[PDB]
Amino acid sequence: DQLVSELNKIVGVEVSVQDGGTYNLTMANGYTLVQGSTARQLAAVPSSAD
Amino acid sequence: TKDNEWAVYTHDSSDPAATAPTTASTTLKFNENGILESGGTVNITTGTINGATAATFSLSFLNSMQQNTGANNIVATNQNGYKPGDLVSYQINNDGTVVGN
Amino acid sequence: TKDNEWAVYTHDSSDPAATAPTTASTTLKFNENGILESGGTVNITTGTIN
Repeated sequence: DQLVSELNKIVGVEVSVQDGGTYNLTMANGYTLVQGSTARQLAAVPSSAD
Repeated sequence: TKDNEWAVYTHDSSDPAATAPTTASTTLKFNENGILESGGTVNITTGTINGATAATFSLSFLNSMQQNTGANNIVATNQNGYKPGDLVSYQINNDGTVVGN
Repeated sequence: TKDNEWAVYTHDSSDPAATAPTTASTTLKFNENGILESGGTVNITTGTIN
Protein backbone atom coordinates (compact mmCIF):
# COMPACT_ATOMS: atom_id res chain seq x y z
CA ASP A 1 0.00 0.00 0.00
CA GLN A 2 2.69 2.48 0.98
CA LEU A 3 4.82 1.96 -2.13
CA VAL A 4 1.89 2.19 -4.54
CA SER A 5 0.82 5.41 -2.83
CA GLU A 6 4.42 6.67 -3.02
CA LEU A 7 4.62 6.01 -6.75
CA ASN A 8 1.24 7.68 -7.20
CA LYS A 9 2.66 10.99 -5.99
CA ILE A 10 4.55 11.44 -9.29
CA VAL A 11 2.20 10.13 -12.00
CA GLY A 12 -1.43 9.08 -11.98
CA VAL A 13 -1.55 5.35 -11.21
CA GLU A 14 -4.89 3.78 -10.35
CA VAL A 15 -5.34 0.51 -8.48
CA SER A 16 -8.03 -2.14 -8.90
CA VAL A 17 -8.77 -5.39 -7.07
CA GLN A 18 -8.40 -8.01 -9.78
CA ASP A 19 -10.84 -10.91 -9.76
CA GLY A 20 -8.27 -13.29 -8.27
CA GLY A 21 -7.63 -10.81 -5.48
CA THR A 22 -4.46 -9.41 -7.03
CA TYR A 23 -3.47 -5.75 -6.88
CA ASN A 24 -3.53 -4.26 -10.38
CA LEU A 25 -2.13 -0.82 -11.21
CA THR A 26 -3.35 1.18 -14.21
CA MET A 27 -2.50 4.54 -15.78
CA ALA A 28 -4.76 7.28 -17.05
CA ASN A 29 -6.61 5.36 -19.76
CA GLY A 30 -6.25 1.63 -19.07
CA TYR A 31 -2.50 1.07 -19.41
CA THR A 32 -2.27 -1.74 -16.87
CA LEU A 33 1.02 -0.51 -15.44
CA VAL A 34 1.04 -3.57 -13.17
CA GLN A 35 -1.13 -6.48 -14.28
CA GLY A 36 -0.82 -9.42 -11.95
CA SER A 37 2.77 -10.12 -10.99
CA THR A 38 4.12 -8.10 -13.92
CA ALA A 39 4.83 -4.41 -14.46
CA ARG A 40 4.96 -2.56 -17.73
CA GLN A 41 7.94 -0.34 -18.44
CA LEU A 42 8.27 3.20 -19.70
CA ALA A 43 10.47 5.43 -21.86
CA ALA A 44 11.83 8.98 -22.11
CA VAL A 45 12.18 10.66 -25.49
CA PRO A 46 12.69 13.85 -27.53
CA SER A 47 9.39 15.03 -28.97
CA SER A 48 8.30 13.89 -32.43
CA ALA A 49 7.31 17.45 -33.41
CA ASP A 50 10.18 19.38 -31.79
CA THR B 1 -17.52 5.65 -35.40
CA LYS B 2 -20.79 7.01 -34.15
CA ASP B 3 -21.63 8.65 -30.89
CA ASN B 4 -22.81 5.59 -28.93
CA GLU B 5 -21.24 2.65 -30.80
CA TRP B 6 -17.90 0.85 -30.71
CA ALA B 7 -15.62 -1.47 -32.67
CA VAL B 8 -12.77 -3.44 -31.09
CA TYR B 9 -9.29 -4.41 -32.30
CA THR B 10 -6.96 -7.08 -30.92
CA HIS B 11 -3.25 -7.96 -31.02
CA ASP B 12 -1.11 -10.91 -29.90
CA SER B 13 2.01 -9.69 -28.11
CA SER B 14 4.16 -12.82 -28.28
CA ASP B 15 3.69 -14.77 -31.53
CA PRO B 16 6.47 -13.24 -33.67
CA ALA B 17 4.24 -13.55 -36.75
CA ALA B 18 1.46 -11.43 -35.18
CA THR B 19 1.40 -8.38 -37.41
CA ALA B 20 -0.66 -6.00 -35.28
CA PRO B 21 -3.73 -6.25 -37.52
CA THR B 22 -5.54 -3.29 -39.06
CA THR B 23 -8.92 -5.03 -38.99
CA ALA B 24 -12.04 -4.77 -36.85
CA SER B 25 -11.93 -7.87 -34.65
CA THR B 26 -15.39 -7.32 -33.17
CA THR B 27 -18.07 -4.66 -32.76
CA LEU B 28 -20.06 -4.39 -29.54
CA LYS B 29 -23.62 -3.33 -30.30
CA PHE B 30 -25.17 -0.55 -28.22
CA ASN B 31 -28.63 0.91 -28.22
CA GLU B 32 -28.55 4.68 -28.00
CA ASN B 33 -29.75 4.07 -24.43
CA GLY B 34 -26.17 3.17 -23.55
CA ILE B 35 -26.92 -0.47 -22.70
CA LEU B 36 -25.02 -3.24 -24.45
CA GLU B 37 -27.41 -4.41 -27.16
CA SER B 38 -25.71 -7.48 -28.66
CA GLY B 39 -22.32 -9.08 -29.09
CA GLY B 40 -21.91 -9.35 -25.32
CA THR B 41 -19.94 -12.52 -26.02
CA VAL B 42 -17.42 -13.47 -28.71
CA ASN B 43 -14.46 -15.81 -29.18
CA ILE B 44 -11.11 -14.75 -30.65
CA THR B 45 -7.89 -16.59 -31.46
CA THR B 46 -4.25 -16.17 -30.42
CA GLY B 47 -1.02 -16.77 -32.28
CA THR B 48 1.03 -19.96 -32.17
CA ILE B 49 4.13 -20.09 -29.96
CA ASN B 50 7.20 -22.36 -29.90
CA GLY B 51 5.51 -25.27 -31.69
CA ALA B 52 2.71 -25.54 -29.14
CA THR B 53 -0.79 -24.82 -30.38
CA ALA B 54 -2.48 -21.45 -30.64
CA ALA B 55 -5.03 -20.65 -27.95
CA THR B 56 -8.62 -19.65 -28.68
CA PHE B 57 -10.66 -17.97 -25.99
CA SER B 58 -14.09 -16.56 -25.18
CA LEU B 59 -14.61 -13.03 -23.88
CA SER B 60 -17.69 -11.38 -22.39
CA PHE B 61 -18.80 -7.78 -21.85
CA LEU B 62 -21.98 -8.01 -19.77
CA ASN B 63 -23.73 -5.06 -18.12
CA SER B 64 -21.59 -2.54 -19.98
CA MET B 65 -23.13 0.92 -20.18
CA GLN B 66 -22.45 3.96 -22.35
CA GLN B 67 -22.67 7.47 -20.98
CA ASN B 68 -23.64 11.01 -21.83
CA THR B 69 -19.91 11.67 -21.94
CA GLY B 70 -16.73 11.44 -19.95
CA ALA B 71 -15.69 8.38 -17.96
CA ASN B 72 -14.34 5.92 -20.53
CA ASN B 73 -13.91 3.10 -18.01
CA ILE B 74 -12.20 -0.27 -18.32
CA VAL B 75 -9.70 -2.04 -16.15
CA ALA B 76 -10.06 -5.80 -15.76
CA THR B 77 -8.44 -9.13 -16.64
CA ASN B 78 -10.53 -12.25 -16.00
CA GLN B 79 -9.59 -15.46 -17.82
CA ASN B 80 -9.80 -19.18 -17.09
CA GLY B 81 -6.36 -20.31 -18.28
CA TYR B 82 -3.31 -21.23 -16.21
CA LYS B 83 0.42 -21.43 -16.69
CA PRO B 84 1.96 -24.69 -15.40
CA GLY B 85 3.99 -24.08 -12.28
CA ASP B 86 4.95 -25.07 -8.76
CA LEU B 87 3.01 -25.75 -5.55
CA VAL B 88 3.75 -26.21 -1.92
CA SER B 89 0.56 -25.75 0.12
CA TYR B 90 -1.24 -28.20 2.41
CA GLN B 91 -4.49 -26.90 3.90
CA ILE B 92 -7.07 -29.31 5.30
CA ASN B 93 -10.52 -27.76 5.11
CA ASN B 94 -13.21 -28.28 7.75
CA ASP B 95 -15.25 -30.25 5.21
CA GLY B 96 -12.34 -32.69 5.02
CA THR B 97 -11.07 -31.46 1.64
CA VAL B 98 -7.60 -30.31 0.57
CA VAL B 99 -6.71 -27.29 -1.56
CA GLY B 100 -3.47 -26.33 -3.25
CA ASN B 101 -2.08 -22.99 -4.43
CA THR C 1 -44.34 43.50 -20.11
CA LYS C 2 -47.50 44.08 -18.08
CA ASP C 3 -48.29 44.08 -14.37
CA ASN C 4 -49.11 40.72 -12.79
CA GLU C 5 -48.08 38.65 -15.84
CA TRP C 6 -44.84 36.76 -16.45
CA ALA C 7 -43.84 34.33 -19.21
CA VAL C 8 -40.92 31.91 -19.21
CA TYR C 9 -38.35 30.51 -21.65
CA THR C 10 -35.88 27.69 -21.07
CA HIS C 11 -32.63 26.66 -22.73
CA ASP C 12 -30.61 23.44 -22.54
CA SER C 13 -26.97 24.41 -22.03
CA SER C 14 -25.92 20.74 -21.96
CA ASP C 15 -27.88 19.34 -24.95
CA PRO C 16 -28.72 21.90 -27.64
CA ALA C 17 -32.15 20.61 -28.69
CA ALA C 18 -33.57 23.77 -27.09
CA THR C 19 -34.43 26.19 -29.89
CA ALA C 20 -34.98 29.92 -30.51
CA PRO C 21 -37.94 31.45 -28.63
CA THR C 22 -40.46 28.91 -29.87
CA THR C 23 -43.57 27.97 -27.86
CA ALA C 24 -43.24 29.61 -24.43
CA SER C 25 -43.83 26.63 -22.18
CA THR C 26 -45.69 28.59 -19.48
CA THR C 27 -47.03 31.96 -18.39
CA LEU C 28 -48.20 32.94 -14.91
CA LYS C 29 -50.69 35.51 -13.60
CA PHE C 30 -50.94 36.85 -10.07
CA ASN C 31 -52.77 39.12 -7.66
CA GLU C 32 -52.15 42.07 -5.38
CA ASN C 33 -50.75 39.96 -2.52
CA GLY C 34 -49.12 37.44 -4.79
CA ILE C 35 -50.84 34.11 -5.25
CA LEU C 36 -49.96 32.10 -8.37
CA GLU C 37 -53.17 31.70 -10.37
CA SER C 38 -52.12 30.05 -13.65
CA GLY C 39 -49.41 28.10 -15.44
CA GLY C 40 -48.19 26.62 -12.18
CA THR C 41 -46.66 23.57 -13.89
CA VAL C 42 -44.36 23.59 -16.93
CA ASN C 43 -42.73 21.03 -19.19
CA ILE C 44 -39.63 21.24 -21.38
CA THR C 45 -37.41 18.75 -23.20
CA THR C 46 -33.66 18.43 -23.11
CA GLY C 47 -31.70 17.41 -26.13
CA THR C 48 -30.50 13.85 -25.81
CA ILE C 49 -27.32 11.97 -26.47
CA ASN C 50 -27.78 9.15 -23.96
